[PDB]
Amino acid sequence: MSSLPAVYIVSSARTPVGSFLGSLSSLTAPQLGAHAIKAALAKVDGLKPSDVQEVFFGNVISANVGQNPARQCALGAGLEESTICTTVNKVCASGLKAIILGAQTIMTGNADVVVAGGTESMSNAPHYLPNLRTGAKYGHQSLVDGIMKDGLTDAGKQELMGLQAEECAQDHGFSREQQDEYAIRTYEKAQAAQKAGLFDEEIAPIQLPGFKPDVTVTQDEEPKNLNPEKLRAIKPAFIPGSGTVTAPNSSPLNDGAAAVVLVSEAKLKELNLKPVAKILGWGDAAQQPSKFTTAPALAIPKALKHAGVGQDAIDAFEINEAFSVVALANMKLLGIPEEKVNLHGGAVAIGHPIGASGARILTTLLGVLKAKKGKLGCAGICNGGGGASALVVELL
Amino acid sequence: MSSLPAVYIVSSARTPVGSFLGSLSSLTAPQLGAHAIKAALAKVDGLKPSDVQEVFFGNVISANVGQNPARQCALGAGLEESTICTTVNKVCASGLKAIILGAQTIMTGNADVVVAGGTESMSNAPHYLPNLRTGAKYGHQSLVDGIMKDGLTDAGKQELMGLQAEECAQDHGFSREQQDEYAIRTYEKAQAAQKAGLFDEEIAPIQLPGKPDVTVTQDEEPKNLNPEKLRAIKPAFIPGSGTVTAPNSSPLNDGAAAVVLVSEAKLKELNLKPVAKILGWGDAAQQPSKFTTAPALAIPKALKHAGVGQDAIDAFEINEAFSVVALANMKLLGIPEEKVNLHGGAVAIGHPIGASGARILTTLLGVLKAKKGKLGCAGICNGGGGASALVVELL
Amino acid sequence: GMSSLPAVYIVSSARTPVGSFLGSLSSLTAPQLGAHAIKAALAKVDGLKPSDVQEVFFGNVISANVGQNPARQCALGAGLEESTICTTVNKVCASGLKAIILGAQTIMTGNADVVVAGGTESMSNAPHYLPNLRTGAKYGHQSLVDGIMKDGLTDAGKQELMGLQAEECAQDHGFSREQQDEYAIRTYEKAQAAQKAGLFDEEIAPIQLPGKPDVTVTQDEEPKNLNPEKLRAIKPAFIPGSGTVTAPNSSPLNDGAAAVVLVSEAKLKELNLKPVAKILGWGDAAQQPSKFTTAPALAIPKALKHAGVGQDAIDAFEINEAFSVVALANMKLLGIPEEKVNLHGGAVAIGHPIGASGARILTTLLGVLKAKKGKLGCAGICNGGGGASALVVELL
Amino acid sequence: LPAVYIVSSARTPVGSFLGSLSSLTAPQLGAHAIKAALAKVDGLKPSDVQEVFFGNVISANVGQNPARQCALGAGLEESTICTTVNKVCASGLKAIILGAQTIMTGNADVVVAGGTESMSNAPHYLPNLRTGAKYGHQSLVDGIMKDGLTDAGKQELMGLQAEECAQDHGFSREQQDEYAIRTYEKAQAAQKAGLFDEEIAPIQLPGFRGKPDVTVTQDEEPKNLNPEKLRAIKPAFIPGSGTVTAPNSSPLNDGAAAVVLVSEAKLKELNLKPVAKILGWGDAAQQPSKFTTAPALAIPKALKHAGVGQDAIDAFEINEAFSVVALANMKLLGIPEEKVNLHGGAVAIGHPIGASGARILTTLLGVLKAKKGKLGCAGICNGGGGASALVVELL
Ligand SMILES: [Cl-]
Ligand SMILES: [Cl-]
Ligand SMILES: [Cl-]
Ligand SMILES: [Cl-]
Ligand SMILES: [Cs+]
Ligand SMILES: [Cs+]
Ligand SMILES: [Cs+]
Ligand SMILES: [Cs+]
Ligand SMILES: [Cs+]
Ligand SMILES: [Cs+]
Ligand SMILES: [Cs+]
Ligand SMILES: [Cs+]
Ligand SMILES: [Cs+]
Ligand SMILES: [Cs+]
Ligand SMILES: [Cs+]
Ligand SMILES: [Cs+]
Ligand SMILES: [Cs+]
Ligand SMILES: [Cs+]
Ligand SMILES: [Cs+]
Repeated sequence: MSSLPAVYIVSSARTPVGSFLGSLSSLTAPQLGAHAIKAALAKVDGLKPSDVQEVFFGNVISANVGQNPARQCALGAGLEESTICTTVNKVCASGLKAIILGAQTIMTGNADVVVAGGTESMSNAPHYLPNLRTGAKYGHQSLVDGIMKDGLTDAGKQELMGLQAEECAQDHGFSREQQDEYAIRTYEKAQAAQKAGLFDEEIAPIQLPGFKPDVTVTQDEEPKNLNPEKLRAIKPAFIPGSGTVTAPNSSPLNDGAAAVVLVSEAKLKELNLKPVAKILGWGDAAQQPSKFTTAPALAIPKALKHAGVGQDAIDAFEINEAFSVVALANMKLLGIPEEKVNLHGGAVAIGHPIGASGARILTTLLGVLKAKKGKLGCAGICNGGGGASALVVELL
Repeated sequence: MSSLPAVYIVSSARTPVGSFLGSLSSLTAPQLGAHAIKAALAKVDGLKPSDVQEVFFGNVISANVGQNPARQCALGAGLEESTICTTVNKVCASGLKAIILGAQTIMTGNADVVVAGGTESMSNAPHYLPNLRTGAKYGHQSLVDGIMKDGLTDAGKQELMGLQAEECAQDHGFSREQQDEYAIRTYEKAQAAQKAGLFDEEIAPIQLPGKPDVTVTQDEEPKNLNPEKLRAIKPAFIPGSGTVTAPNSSPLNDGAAAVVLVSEAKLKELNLKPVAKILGWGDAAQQPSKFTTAPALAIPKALKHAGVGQDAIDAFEINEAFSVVALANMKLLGIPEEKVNLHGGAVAIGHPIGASGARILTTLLGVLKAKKGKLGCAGICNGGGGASALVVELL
Repeated sequence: GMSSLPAVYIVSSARTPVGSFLGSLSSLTAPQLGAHAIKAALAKVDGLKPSDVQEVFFGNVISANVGQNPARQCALGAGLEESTICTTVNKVCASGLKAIILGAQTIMTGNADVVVAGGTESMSNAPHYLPNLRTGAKYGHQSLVDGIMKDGLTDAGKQELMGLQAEECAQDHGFSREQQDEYAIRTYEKAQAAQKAGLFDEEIAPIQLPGKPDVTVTQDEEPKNLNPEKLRAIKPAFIPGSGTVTAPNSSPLNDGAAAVVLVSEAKLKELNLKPVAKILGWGDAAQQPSKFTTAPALAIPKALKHAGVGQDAIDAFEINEAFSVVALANMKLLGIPEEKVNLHGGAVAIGHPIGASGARILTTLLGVLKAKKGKLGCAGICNGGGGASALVVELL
Repeated sequence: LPAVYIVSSARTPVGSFLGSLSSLTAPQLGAHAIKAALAKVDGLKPSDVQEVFFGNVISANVGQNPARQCALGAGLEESTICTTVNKVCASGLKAIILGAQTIMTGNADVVVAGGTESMSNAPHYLPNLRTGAKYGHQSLVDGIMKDGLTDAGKQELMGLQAEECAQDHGFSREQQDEYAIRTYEKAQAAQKAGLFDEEIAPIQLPGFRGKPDVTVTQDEEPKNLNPEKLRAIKPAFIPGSGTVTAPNSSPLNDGAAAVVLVSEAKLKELNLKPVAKILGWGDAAQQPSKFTTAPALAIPKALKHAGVGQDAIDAFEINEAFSVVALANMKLLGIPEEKVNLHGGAVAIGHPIGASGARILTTLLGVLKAKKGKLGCAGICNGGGGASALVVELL
C-alpha cells in the first residue's frame, strides 16, 4: 500500500443513532445521509461541497428509498449535479466498503475529492408483497418484512443472523453470562463517553421542524437503556432454554448515517487542507456464511498486512458489535485485549444502522484516537453472508 | 491510466434477455447472475472458479432478493466462500460501474482475478407496503410498485423516465417519426444478428426444469417488431403530442451478464489468452431529468482516460434506454449511426437495468470481432443524472 | 299454526348461470348478479310492476369490498324504487333461503304486500384482508387473509375448514371415498341430463357481457367439467392418503344469484296474478358447529311439521350438496331415497355461490316439480357454524 | 298478532376508534352485551333463547356469521338460530324488528336481538390479488370507508351527504356546533349523575404479564368536549364554506347492545317482569344521498303502525349520525329538542354503526325510566337512503 498514492481523511461526521421507530424514524435514509455528508464537509476549512467529485454510500435495505440512494444523499447534502454517485451493499460492511472504494478511486487518479460512508433507515424499511404481478388465486398470502429478508437472514440457510450468533457462542465457548457482562461493559463505556462529551465532535445533531415545537436530536438513543438486572434476567432471543444470545446483548435495529471526506495528496496541498488521518490500508475477507461472526479474524490481519503495521502497534480497535459474542470471539481469535477495543462502547449499546455502521465505527475510532492520544487505529466489521471488511488509519 | 497495472478481460457471457413476466420470469436475479458467472468462467482455459478472488455485481431493484445479491450470485455460480462480494447500484449503469470497480481492485493490487457484471429480474420485483410498522389509522393506502419506485422514477421530479425521454426529444429536436425509424432500424439489426448466429457465442442458454424441459436460447424481444403497429401506436407518456412510445422505448426485462478480469501478472502466471484489454473509463453526471444525455460527457471522459481519439473507435454501444437517447447522444457527440449498436440495442434486445451495462460490453466484444474492429466504447446513461463509459481493445 | 297467518305466494323465480371461480361471471360484482336475477324474476309476473316491490331481503356472505348494503345495491340496480326497504342477510350458506323466510314473514306480519327475496355471491371478487394496518405491526412477516377462507369456509370455533368437517361427517356416518365419488358422478350426470333436455332454460336468465358484439353466458359452467377417471384418481383434498372428501366430490367456489317474488293473497287477487307456488312452512335448526353437515336432518322435519306435511308426501327434495357426503348423510339419517333428491343435479355439479345457493335450490326445485309433475317440495340447506334452513312449497 | 315484550337490555360502553375497546372483536363485544342482558331476567335461562338476530355492517375478517359468534360467545345453546343483518346504520334496530316478527309469526318464544361493531378492527382490502396486477401502484381499500361510510352510487363519504343536509334545510356551522355542545353536556350530565350505569355492562380487560387489570365502565367520547377547540376547528369535508366537522359529527366507535324479547305466552308461562312492550315499527327509504331525512318518513310510519300520535311520545332517540341530522329531522317532524336524546346522542356518545340502532333503544328505555315517561320512539337513518323506527311503551 506504500507504493500507492496517499489518501487523507480530512473530516468525518455522523448523525445520532436513533432507536427502531424512535427519535429519527421520521427521516428517510437519504435525509440521514445528506445530513452526515453536509456536516462532514462543513468541518473542512478550505474545501467546498462543490469540490466533491464522487460519492460512494452504503445502504442495505434500499426498498422504497427510490432511485440510487447514494445520489439522493449527495444531492440532498447540496453537492453538485456533476457528482458521480454509487450505492454499495455489502450488508453490515457496506459503509466501510464504500470508504475503501472511495480511497481506491483517488488512488487510480479518477477523483481528488471523495465523500464515502453509509446510511440506513431501518424504521422505514417496507414490507413486500411478492406475487401481485402474476397473482395468487386462492389462499392466505404473506407480507415479507424487508428487514428480515434483505437485512438479517442469511440467504443460503434461511436463518436469522442471531441463530448464527448462537453457533458462534457454541463454537467458541462463550456463555450467556460472558456475553451479558460484555454487554454491560460496552453500555458503561458508551454512557461514560456520552456523559464526558466525547461524542460531541463527531455527532451532528438533527433539528426536526415542528408540524408543534421543533425537536433537536442530540445524542444516541440506545446507551441510556441499560438496566443491568433486566439485562441479566431476560429470556434468550433465538434458542429457548439453552440460548445465550439476547436482545440486550445483541445490536438493536437503528437509524443513522455517517460520512468521511477523502482527498488526494495533490488536493491536500493545493487547498492547504488540514488532514485528520491517513488511510494506511484495508482488507476484505470471507468464509462460510454461517461463520460470518469470525470473518473479522481474517480481515483484520489482512488489513494490517496491507498497511504494513503490526497488530501490537495498533492503539485502538473498533470491532463492530453485531452481537456481544462477535466482539468476544474476534478478541479471542486475534489475541486483542478488551482494553484496546471499542473504547467508547460499541453497536450493542450505540446502535447498528446496518448500511451505515462500517462508516460509523470509523468516525468513532477517530474520536477514540484523539481522546486517548493514540496514533494507529483499526476498524473491522463482519457482514451477513460470511464477509468482513477492515481498515487501518493513522491519526495525524 | 497507462501508468497503472493493465486489466485484461479473459471471457464474458450473458443470459438471453427475457421479456417482462416472460421466458425467464421463473428465475430470481441471483439465479440469472450465477448462470452468467458460471458460463463466463467455463470459457477461460487454465483458470479455475476457485481462482476468483472478488465479485462486483450490479443490481438495482434488490427488494426481496435477500442479503447481498452479488454474494448469492457468486455462491450460486460455484465460487469459493472466500470470495469478496459487493452489490453495486448506479441504476441503469450498475453493471458497467461494477466492471470499473473490479478493474480498479486489480489496479490497486488487492485482487488478481475478479468477476464483474450485473443482474436484474424485473419480473420478480415486488410491491411495497410502506407504513405497516407505524400503521395508518384511517384512509385508503397504496401498494408501491418497486419497479416504478426504485428503478424508473426520478426522485426529485417524481416523474417516470419516459417523461425524461420526452424532455430529451424536446431539448434536442427529435420527432415521433425520427424515433420510430431509429427503433425499426435497431430491431432490424438485432434480428439480422440473431438469424446470422452472431449472439450464439455470447449467450449462455438457460435450461428450465420441466412437462418436459424448456431451453431458452434467444433474446425474447427482437421478434416482436411490427413496423405498421409501431408507426401507428399512441404515445405512452404524453397524449396527442407525445413522441415516446412503448415500441420505441426499451422494455422491462430479465437478464444477467458477467466478465472475467485478470491482472497482467496472473495472465502470465496461468498462461491465459486475453480476449480484450480495458483501456479506460469515465463516469459523468448532470441534471437528473437530463440523464438521457449524460453519455455525451462520460464518453469523451472515457476516451481521454483511455488516451484514444473518438474517430479511432471502430464500434460504439450507446445504451438505448429510449430511441431518443441514442439519437441525442449521436447528435451531441458527432457519432454516425453506422458505428453504433451494430447488432441492435436495448430497444430491441431488452433492458434488465442492473445488468445492461455489462450486457452491452459483452455484445460490443462480439461486434468488434464480427466487424473486424479493434477499439470499442460502451456508454450507458442512468436514472438520477449519471452515465458510465468504458473503452476496450480487442486482442 | 300457519293457517292463523296470511298466506304467502311465490309468483316468480329466476337465477343467473352459476359461474366458476374466476370464470365466466368473474367480471360481475355480487350486486350486478343480484340485480340481474331480480329483474329477470320480476319480468315474469304478468300484472306486476317493479315499482310494486316494497321490500327486499338478499343474502350475501362475503360482503367485503361490495360496498354499503349489498341488498340495496341489488334492488337499485334492478330498477326498484328508491323507496324500497333493503336488508342484507348473512346465515352463511343458508343466507339465500333465510332471506326468503324473512320476506315471507314480513308479508305475514302485514308490513309489505310485494317482496323480492334471494341471494347473491361473487366469490371471484372476494378480496384479501390486511387486518392490522391501523395500529401497525412493528416487526415480522405479516399475513394477507383470504376473505373466502376467513368469512366463507372456516368454522369460527375450531378454526377448521368445512371440508375437514365434511371429512368428520364421513367418519361419523360411514361413507367411503368411493361412495362419495359415485354420488358426485350421479349428480353430475343428472345436471348434464337436465342441461341436455333444456330443463334449466326457464329458470336461468342468460347474462350479456358488453364487448362490438356481446358475449352471452347461458349455461352453468361446472356441469361440463365431469371427468370420471380423473374424479376417481384425484388425491384427497383435506387429509392426505386417507381422506374421502375431494375437490371433485365437494362443491366448488362459484358466482351466481337467484331471486323469487313473494306476494300476499290480497295483492294476488287485487292484481290478478297467477301464482307459481305457495309457501307452506319453514324450519331453522342448528347443532354443534362441526356437525353442521347433518343439521338439515333437524331443519327438514321441523319445516315439514310447520307445514303440516309428511316426508312421504314430498314429491321432490333439494338437499344442497355442500359436499357429496352432506347429501348422503342427510338422506341416510332422514330415510329419504336418492330417487327423490336433487333430480336435476346439485351444488357439487352445479356450483355453490354461498350467499345465493339457498335461493338457487328453491328456483331449481320449482323447475323439478314442474318437469316431474310433482306438487309438494322441500328445500334444505346446511350452513357453516352449525345451522340449516328448510322450506316447504306447494306447486300451484 | 301476539304481543312482543322487552324483558331486558344491555350495552357495552362505547369505545373510541382505536381506543379503550379496540382489543375486542365485534363478536366479543356482542357476546358481552347478550350475556349482560340475559343475566337481568330472573326466571329466564340463557338456554331458553331460541333465535338471535344481530346487526353488523363491516363484517370483513370477523369470520363466519358474526351473530352466531356473538350467540355462542354469550353461552347460548348450539341449537340457537343465528342470523347477521346489515342495513348499514339501521342494522341494530332492523335486527330487533326481525326478532319481533319471528315471535309474532310463532317460530320463537325468546329472541335476542341487537347489534355489534368493531370499527377499530375493520381491515383494509386488497381487491386484485387473485387475477393480479402486472405493472403499476395498487390500492389498499379502507373497509370503513368502502362498506360503512361511502354511498354506493355517489362514491361520496357520509360527511358530504351531511353537508347536503345543511344546505337543504338551512343549518349553519354555528347551529350544528351549538347542538353538538348541547348533546355533549347532556351526555356528561348523565355520567356524573349515573343515568347510564344500569344499561352499561362494564368490560374487564385483564393484564396478566405483570400488567395491571383494566375495567372500562364509561363511554369514552363524552369527556372529550372542549367547546373552545370545537368552535374553532376547521371543517372536515368542505374547506372554508363547510359546516360539518369531526366534533359535530359522530365519531368512529366500537360497541354492542342487545335486547331480550319474549312472546305473550312465555312472559306468562315463566312469570317474567316486562320492561316494555313493542308497539310498532316502520322502515322507509328515499334518494340515497338524502338518507339524513329518511327518519322523517320512518318515524311517522312507525307511529302510525303502532297506532300512536307524535304528540304522545315522552322521549325521542333520533340517532345523531351528524348534528345536522338531528336538527333536520326535528324540523320536519316538528319535535322540540327538550324531548330528544335526553341523555345525549351519538355525536357525544359514539356511533358503532352496526350497534347504534340497538344502542339508542337501550338508552331510550333508560330515558323513559329516569324521566318517568310512558311512550318512547327511536329512529335511525342509514347509508343508502333508508331509515328504521320503532315505538315502545314502558311498563
Ligand atoms: Cl459476504
Ligand atoms: Cl446519478
Ligand atoms: Cl349457524
Ligand atoms: Cl337503504
Ligand atoms: Cs467548508
Ligand atoms: Cs459537532
Ligand atoms: Cs442492545
Ligand atoms: Cs500500541
Ligand atoms: Cs475453466
Ligand atoms: Cs492456459
Ligand atoms: Cs455459447
Ligand atoms: Cs420496445
Ligand atoms: Cs476507426
Ligand atoms: Cs312484468
Ligand atoms: Cs329464461
Ligand atoms: Cs366439484
Ligand atoms: Cs337469568
Ligand atoms: Cs349494570
Ligand atoms: Cs364527535
